[PDB]
Amino acid sequence: GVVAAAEKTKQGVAEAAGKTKEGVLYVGSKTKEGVVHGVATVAEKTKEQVTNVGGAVVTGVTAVAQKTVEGAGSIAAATGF
Amino acid sequence: GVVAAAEKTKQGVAEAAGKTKEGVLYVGSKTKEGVVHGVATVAEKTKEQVTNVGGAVVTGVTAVAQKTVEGAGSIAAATGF
Amino acid sequence: GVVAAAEKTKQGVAEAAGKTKEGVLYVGSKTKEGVVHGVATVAEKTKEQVTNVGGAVVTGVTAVAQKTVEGAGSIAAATGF
Amino acid sequence: GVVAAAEKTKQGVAEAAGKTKEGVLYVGSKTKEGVVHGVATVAEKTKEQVTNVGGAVVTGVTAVAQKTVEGAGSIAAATGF
Amino acid sequence: GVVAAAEKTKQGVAEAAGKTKEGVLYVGSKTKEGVVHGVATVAEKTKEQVTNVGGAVVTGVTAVAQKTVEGAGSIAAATGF
Amino acid sequence: GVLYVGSKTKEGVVHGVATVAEKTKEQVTNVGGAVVTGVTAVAQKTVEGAGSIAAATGFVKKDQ
Amino acid sequence: GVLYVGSKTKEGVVHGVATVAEKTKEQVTNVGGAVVTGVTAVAQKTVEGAGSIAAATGFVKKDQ
Amino acid sequence: GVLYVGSKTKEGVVHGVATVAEKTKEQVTNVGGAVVTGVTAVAQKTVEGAGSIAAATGFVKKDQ
Amino acid sequence: GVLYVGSKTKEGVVHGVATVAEKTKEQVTNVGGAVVTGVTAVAQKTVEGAGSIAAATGFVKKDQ
Amino acid sequence: GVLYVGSKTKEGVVHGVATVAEKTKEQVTNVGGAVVTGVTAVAQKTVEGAGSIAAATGFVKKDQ
Repeated sequence: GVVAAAEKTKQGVAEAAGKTKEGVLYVGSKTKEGVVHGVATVAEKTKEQVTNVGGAVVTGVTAVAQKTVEGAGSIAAATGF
Repeated sequence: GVVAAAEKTKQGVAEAAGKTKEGVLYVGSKTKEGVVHGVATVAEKTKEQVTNVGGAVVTGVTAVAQKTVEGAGSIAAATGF
Repeated sequence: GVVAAAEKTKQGVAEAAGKTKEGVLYVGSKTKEGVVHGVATVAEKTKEQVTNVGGAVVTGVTAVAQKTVEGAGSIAAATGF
Repeated sequence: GVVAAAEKTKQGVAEAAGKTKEGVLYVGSKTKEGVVHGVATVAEKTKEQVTNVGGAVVTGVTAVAQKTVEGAGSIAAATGF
Repeated sequence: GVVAAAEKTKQGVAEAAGKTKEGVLYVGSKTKEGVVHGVATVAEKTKEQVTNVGGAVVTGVTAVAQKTVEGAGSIAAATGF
Repeated sequence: GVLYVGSKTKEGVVHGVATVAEKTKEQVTNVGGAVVTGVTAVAQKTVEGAGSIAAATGFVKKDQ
Repeated sequence: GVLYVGSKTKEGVVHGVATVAEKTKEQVTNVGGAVVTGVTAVAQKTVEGAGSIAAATGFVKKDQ
Repeated sequence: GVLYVGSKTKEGVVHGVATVAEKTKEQVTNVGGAVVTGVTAVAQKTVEGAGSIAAATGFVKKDQ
Repeated sequence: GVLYVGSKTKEGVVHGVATVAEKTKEQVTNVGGAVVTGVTAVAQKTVEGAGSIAAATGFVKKDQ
Repeated sequence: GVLYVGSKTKEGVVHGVATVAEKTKEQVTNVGGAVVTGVTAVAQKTVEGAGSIAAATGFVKKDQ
C-alpha cells in the first residue's frame, strides 16, 4: 500500500513505485582482457629465426582472449604418440 | 495498491508503477578482448626467417579472440601419431 | 491495483504501469574482440622468408575472432599419422 | 487493475500499461570482431618469399571472423596420412 | 504502508517507494586482465633464434586472458606417449 | 614533395553522438524566452566576424 | 619533403558523446530567459572576431 | 624531411562524454535568467578576438 | 629530420567524462541569475584576446 | 634528428572524471547570483590576454 500525493502546488510530481529492482549500468567504463599496448622499439639491425620441427612455436607480438569450456586451452600445444 | 495523485497544480505529473525490473545500460562503455594497439618500430635492417617442418608456427603481430565450447582451443597446435 | 491521477492542472500527465521489465541498452558503446590497431613501422630494408614443409605457418599482421562449438579451434594446426 | 486519469487540464496525457517487457536498443554502438586497422609502413626495400611444400601458409595482413559449429576451425591446417 | 505527501507548495515532489533493490553501477571504471603496456626498447643490434623440436615455444611480447572450465589451460603445453 | 598515404584529418568534426530518452515526461511553459531540450550537434571550421555568435543554443538577446 | 603515411589529426573535434535519460520527469516554466536541458555538441576550428561569442548555450544578453 | 608514420594528434578535442539521468525529477522556474541542466560538449582550436567569449554556458550579460 | 612513429599528442583535450544521476530530486527557482547543474565539457587549444572569457559556466556579468 | 617512437604527450588535458549523484535532494533559490552544482570539465592549452578570465564557474562580476 504505497501512496504519494501533491496538492495546491505550482509544479508537482507524484511518483509511486510498489517494488523495484534496479539493473546494471556501465557508464563510460572500460575493460581489457588479453591486450598489448604501445610496444615501441628502435633496433638498427634485427634478425628473427625460427626452425620448428614437429612442434609449436608462437613468437612476435600476440594478444589472446581465449575462453574454452570443455577442452584444453593453450597458446602452443605439441603432442605425439 | 500503489497510488499517485496531483491536484490544483499548474504543471503536474502523476507516475504510478506497480512493479519494475530495470535492465542493463552500456552508455559510452568500451571493451577489448585480445587486442594489440600501437606497435611502432624503427629498424634500419630487418630479417625474418621461418623454417617449419611438420609443426605449427605463428609469428608476426597477431590478435586472437577465441571462444571454444567442446574442443581444444589453441593458437599453434602440432600432433603426430 | 495501480492508479495514477491528475486534476485541475494546466499541464498534466498520468502514467500508470502495472508491471515492467526493462531491457538492455547499448548507447554509444564499443567492443573489440581480436583486433590489431595502429601498427606503424619504418624499416629501410626488410626481408621475410618462410620455408614450410608439411606444416602450418601463420605470419604477418593477423586478427582472428573465432568461435568454435564442437571442434578444435586453432590458428595453425599440423597433424600426421 | 491499472488505471490512469487526468481531469480539467489544458494539456493532459493518460497512459496506462498493464504489462511491459522492454527490448534491446543499440544506439550508436560499434562492434569489431577480427579486425586490423591502420597498419602503416615505410620500407625502402622489401622482399617476401614463401616456399610451401605440402603445407599451409598464411601471410600478409589478414583479418578473420570465423564461427564454426561442428568442425575444426583453423586459419592454416595441414594434414597427412 | 508507505506514504509521502506535500501540500501548499510552490514546487513539490512526492516520491513513495515500497521496496527497492539497487543495482551495480560501473561509472568511469577500468579493468585490465592479462595486459602488457608500454614496452619500449632501444637495441642497436638484435638477434632472436628458436629451434624447437617436438615441443612448445612461446616468445615475444604476449598477453593472454584465458578462462578454461573443464580442461587444462596453458600457454605452452608439450606431451608425449 | 609532400605525400599523404592513407592519412586522416578531422577539423571541426562532431562524430558519434548517441542519445536515448525513455519514458521521460516533460512539461514546458515558455513565455518570451528560449527553452532547448533536444539534441543539437554543430560542427564548424572557420567562423570569422566581429560581434558574431558562432553557435547559440537557448539564446535570448535583448540589447539597446 | 614531408610524408604522412597513415597519420591522423583532430583539430576541433567532438567525438563519441553518449547520453541516456530514463524515466526522467522535468517541468520548466521559463519567462523571458533561457533554459537548456538537452545534448549539445559544438566543434569549431577557427573563430576570429572582436566581441564575438564562439559558442553559447543558455545565454541571456541584455546590453545598453 | 619530416615523416609521420601512424602518428596521431588531438588539438581541441572532446572525446567520450557519457551521461545518464535515471528517474531524476527536476522543476525549473526561470525569470529572465539562464538555467543550464543538460550535456554540452564544446571543442575549439583557435578563438581569437578582443572581448570575445570563447564558450559560454548559463550566461547572463547585462552591460551598459 | 624529425620522425614521429606511432606517437601521440593531446593538447587541450577532455577525455572520458562519466556522470550518473539516479533518483535525484531537484527544484530550482532562478530570478535573473545563472543556475548550472548539468554536465559541461569544454576543451580549447588557443584562446587569445584582451578581456575575454575563455570558458564560463554559471556566469553573471553586470558591468558599468 | 628528433625521433618520437610510440611517445605520448598531454598538455592541458582533463581525463577520466567520474561522478554519481544517487537520491540527492536539492533546492536552489537564486536571485541575481550564480549557483553551480553540476559537473564541469575545462581543459585549455594557451589562454593569453590582459584582464581575461581563463575559466570561470559560479562567477558574479559587477564592476564600475
